[PDB]
Order: sequence, then structure tokens, then C-alpha cells
Amino acid sequence: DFFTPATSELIFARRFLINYSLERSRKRLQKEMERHQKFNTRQELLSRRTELQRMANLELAGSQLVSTKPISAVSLSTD
Amino acid sequence: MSAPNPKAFPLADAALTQQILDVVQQAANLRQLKKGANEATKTLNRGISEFIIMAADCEPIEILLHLPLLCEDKNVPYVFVPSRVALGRACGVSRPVIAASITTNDASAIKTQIYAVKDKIETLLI
Amino acid sequence: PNLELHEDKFLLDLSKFKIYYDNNHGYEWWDTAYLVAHPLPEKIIKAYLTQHERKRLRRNRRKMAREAREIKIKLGLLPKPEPKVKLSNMMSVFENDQNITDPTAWEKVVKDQVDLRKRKHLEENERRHEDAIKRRKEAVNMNVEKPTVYHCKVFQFKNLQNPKIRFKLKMNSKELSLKGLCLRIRDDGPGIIIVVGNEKSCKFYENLVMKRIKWNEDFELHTNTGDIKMDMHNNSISKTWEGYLQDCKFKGWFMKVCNDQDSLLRTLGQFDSEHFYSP
Amino acid sequence: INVWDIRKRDEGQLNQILAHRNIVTQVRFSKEDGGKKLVSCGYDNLINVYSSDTWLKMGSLAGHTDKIISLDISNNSHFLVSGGWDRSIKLWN
Amino acid sequence: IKLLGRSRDFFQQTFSSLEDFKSGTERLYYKYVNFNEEAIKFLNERCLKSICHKFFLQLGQIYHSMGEMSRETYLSGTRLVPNCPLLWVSLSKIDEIDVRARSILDRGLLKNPDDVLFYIAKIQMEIRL
Repeated sequence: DFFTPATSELIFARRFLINYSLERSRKRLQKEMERHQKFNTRQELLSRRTELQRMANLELAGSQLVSTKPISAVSLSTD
Repeated sequence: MSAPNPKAFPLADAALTQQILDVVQQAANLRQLKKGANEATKTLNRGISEFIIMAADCEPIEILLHLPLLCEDKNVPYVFVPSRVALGRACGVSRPVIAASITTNDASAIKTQIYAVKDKIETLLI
Repeated sequence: PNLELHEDKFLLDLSKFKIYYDNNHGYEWWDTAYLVAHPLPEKIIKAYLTQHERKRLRRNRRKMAREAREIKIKLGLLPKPEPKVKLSNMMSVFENDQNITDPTAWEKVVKDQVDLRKRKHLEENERRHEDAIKRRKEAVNMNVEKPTVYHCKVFQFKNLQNPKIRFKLKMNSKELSLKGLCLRIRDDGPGIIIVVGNEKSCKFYENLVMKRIKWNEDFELHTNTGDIKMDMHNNSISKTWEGYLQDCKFKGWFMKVCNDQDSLLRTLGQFDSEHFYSP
Repeated sequence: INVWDIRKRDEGQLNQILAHRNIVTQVRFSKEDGGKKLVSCGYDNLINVYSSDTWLKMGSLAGHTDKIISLDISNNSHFLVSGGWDRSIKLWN
Repeated sequence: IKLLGRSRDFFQQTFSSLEDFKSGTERLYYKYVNFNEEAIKFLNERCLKSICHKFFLQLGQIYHSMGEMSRETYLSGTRLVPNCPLLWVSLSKIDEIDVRARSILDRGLLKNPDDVLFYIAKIQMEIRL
């Protein structure tokens, strides 16, 4: 096992990540905590049931075609 | 080993090779097998094949690399096994063999070994 | 509320979270270290043979043997061979022994002679047959040697009540060296089956459970008082998963009964198998 | 499918959903809602739906005739798009 | 009567008078009486045995000539009677004309499964397009 040195420029990025990462994590945890306070279990346990029912229903809409090789990746845009 | 050829893919492991080469030979004795490149390439065009086995260390490898692109159109599984010399023996031949195509007979005796191995091979094609 | 659903897991915990959060001092157990110049590279069978190699081997194997026997007769270690004789060859062998002189005495010799040769064929057979069975016992003694990976299956059904079904599942499991278990709810309550072994074993067993055995079939059961009909037509079986596992903690195949759906889990719980049950 | 939550570390670790037969290609969580459902695809031809709390299998859907290499799910969670050895792209409701 | 009507319908209804006094026979005259008046009679007659798939199948065609309606009959029909591939072939050949249709083919294929006539449906209608 070694520690490899080099690439100061990348080193710069790690700092960026830390500034970005640390803030984001802090925000995330806070948000998670906020959810906890309300409780009111009844709403939630309804919600899961609804979700499961929704999942149960789903069916095909269409097929479609693309090529003559199997399709290795599909992705949806953020919108 | 030697550096296994990067273009070789799917490459069967040790445990699958034993299971595959054994099926090969088991078919050889019922003459459901076809050995060699051209003999294998013939099969796909006709539409009788079950799966192709190829030699990984075939020198140079480019001479069989056409099979994969043909197999993908006829929807036929395939794998590489690590040596040609071993594949030569299983086909009942003194001498090195780089490809082989098991064929179809749906009255066959060995039918249930074949579906077994294709099931294993198609897993490797992720 | 609720139970088979296992909602019980949804419900939130504040002390764990708050306690965790306070200990963390803000932002998880990750970045606690922060409140790093270098980057690190971190370390880590059978041959067959052809038709022509059978001949050559068979002939060069045979040749050495027969020529070695040939010298033994020259050197005089071994009886000179007498002619084979049959009921065809019988007439024209004028070997000095009572040919025309004793006609029925020479019938017996040849007819006896023929049977003695055959008896030998029969003997070589039975002796070889018997030897292997002793040899088999060494096989019996041989002890497994762990496979690295364990193929597995899992099955799920409405009723197991029929005994003829209860019995097969005990036999084949012991017959094929399948590790595993079985469970169910009370008696009439549904259940699950688990099996583990080399991939050849499972396939047999899978065939049995689905295609051989009829779970929809009707049977007349025996009770403590007497015999009564049972209609299982509604009962059905289907496979859930087949796959691969780091180790199979199942020691033996142990059919059992559980009254609840919970100790049923705790049963599997012992094996870290709680998940294999599906509501 | 293993699901490891790093916070527990000492004794919580991995909950194994036993999902699929015949491999698994692509597992997807639901993006919005912080993640609750799981959706996964193997060569079994089916497609699965999982809770993130119990990890009980909830439902499965079969519209593919062949194996499934990969699948992605709508951000709202009103789409599911799955693509397939069979060469189509099948939109799930 | 089939040989008689092969070369007069005035006798057909006359023969159908004693025919109702007794989905084999009903479908026969229904198919014959096709020359929207049937929609009434067919509905009344198909509500008797609810076979039901042929009853479903026949009315759809008459609806096809009349009608929206055709798709509605098909969708209800297929679920109730899933098994004959003749139905899903027709339903998919409807949606196709106005792609959704492949899903309709494929959604039903797996419910059957692995009978023959469904794969040909897919093939036969994969060429046309």
C-alpha cells in the first residue's frame, strides 16, 4: 500500500467539493430532522398504502422500436 | 494463463468451461455438433443453431470476431472458452478448433443439458 | 399500527436521531474528521481424447498383454491351451479324447465344457458387481468437501395437509443431500419451502415440486378418530426465487410447524433468513 | 439486492431483499420524495416495486417478452420506462 | 336451412320461429340475420349464454359497421374471455388504424401464455406496419 502524491489542480477541486458537500449535507440533515417532528403517523401509513395501490395498477402504454440489437441504456431528462 | 484477450467476451470461467466442453462432446457423439468457423457461420444463416462456443486465444482473434455480430442479430447466445486446444478435443479432433455450434433437434437426448447451459451463458452477456 | 405489512418499521424515532445528531455535532459520522494532501493507490479439470487415440491405446494396451502371455507359455509358467470346442466344432475335433468311441461321453464333455466357459462370464460379472458395492462404501464415507457457492430455491404454497406430499419432501431432501428447511402456519395455514445444494440437486427437486406432484389433487386424510375426505383444489404452488448465497447456514433439512407468522420468522431468524418469507 | 445504511455501522448494516431470479441489471430509487420505492430489472422479464422501509416486495409487472437490460422511472413517479433485449422501449403507464 | 338459405330469408325467420323453441344455433341465425336490428336481438340473445367470446366477437363486427363502441366491446371482452387470440388480434388491429397496438398485443400475450396464434399476430402485424 502507498500514498501517491501529485495533481494539485485536482486538489483545488476537493476543496470545492468540501464547501459544496458540507453545506449540502447540513441542509439535508436539517430537512430530514424537520420531517421527524410532525409524526402524525396516520397520514403516512395512509400514504404508503396509496402508493402501493398505484404501483399495483400499472400497465403498458405502448411498446415502440429502436434497433436490431438489444437496448443497453435508457435515461430520462430532468424534466 | 496469458493476458486474456480484451475483445474476448463473455469469457467463461473455469467451472462453466467444464460444463460447456462436456456438453460439446456429448453432442459430438450424437452428431448434433458442428465444428469450425465456416461450419458455424453456416448454421446461423440457416437458423438451426443453439449457441456458439469460441476460442478465446485464437491467434489472431479477428478471424472469428465476426460471429458475435452475426449472433446478436439471430438472437443466439455465445461465449468464449479459454483455449482452442481444449475445444479441439471436445469436438473429437486432433487439432485446434476455434468455434463450434451446437445445433437443434428437439427430439434429442441431450436437450436438457443444452437449455441448462444456454441459461448459464445468457447470464454472462449482461 | 399493523403487522404482516410490518408497517411497524415506518414509524419514526427521535432519540436515536437526536442522540445521533448531537453526537455527530452537526453533519453525520462522515465529516466529523474535517471539523488529505496526497491521494492513495490501494492494493487488492479433464482431457478427452479422440477415436484414433482410443484405438492406438486399446491396441498397444492389448498387444503388450497378449505377447507377455505368449512368452509365459514358452517359458512354461502357464498351461498350454487346449482347443475350444462347441456343438458346431464338436464333430471334427479328433483330440484324443473319446470322440467316436464314447459318443454320449463326448457329448457331455463338450456340453459341460461350453457351460463352464459361460459360467465364467457370469462369474466375472457378479464378482465385479459385488466389489463395486464395497468400493461404494468408501464413497459413503467421503465427506462432501464444501462447494464455494450454494445454489438455492424457495417455494410457497397454500396447503401442505396431504401426507403423501409431506412424506416425499422428507425423502428426496434426505435422498439428494439437499440442505434447507420447511415451515408453515399451524396445520391448514400456508407455508414456505427452502432447499439448498449443488445445482444438479435443486433441479430434480424443483421438477418434483412443480411438475410431478399435484398439490391441487384431492386426498382422504386419516384423523385420530378415522378417515375423512379433503379437497385441496384451491391449494397451489409457485416458485419465488432461485439464486446464490455466501454460505448456507442450514445444517440439515428440518420440517417444522409454527402457530404464528412471527416465531415463523424467528425460526428463519435463527438462520438470518427472515426475509425469505413473502406475505 | 443489498441495502446498506452507513449510519448504523455497528449493527444494522445490510437488509437483503430477495429480488428476482436470473440476475439484476439496474436498480432505481424514486428521485422525488427523498426515496421510498425501489425499482429493479433482471433477466427474469419481470420488474419490481419495493418499499424502502420494510423492503417487502409489493408488486410486479410483466409486459416484456424478453430480458430487460435497463429501466428508468419518472421523476414524479407517473412514468416507468423500461428497455429490452427484445428491442422495444416499453412505457409503463 | 343453411342449404335452403344458400340459394330466401322469408323461410329463415319462419324456421327461426320454431328454432327458439327447443352459442351454437343462436350465433348461426344471428350471423344470418346480419342483413343494427341485430344489436338488439344479439344483445338479448348473447345475454343468455355469457360462446360468450364468439358472442362478444360477433357483436363487435356489427358495432364495427355501426361505430368508439368497437374498442369498448373489445376491452371488456378480452379481460372476461382472455384465451382466444382472435379477440386481442382484432382489438390491436383497431387501435392500430388510429404506437399503442403492440402493447395490446404484448399485454395479452403473457396472460395466455405460450400458445401459437399470438406470436403470429405480432409477426403478421409487424410486417404490415
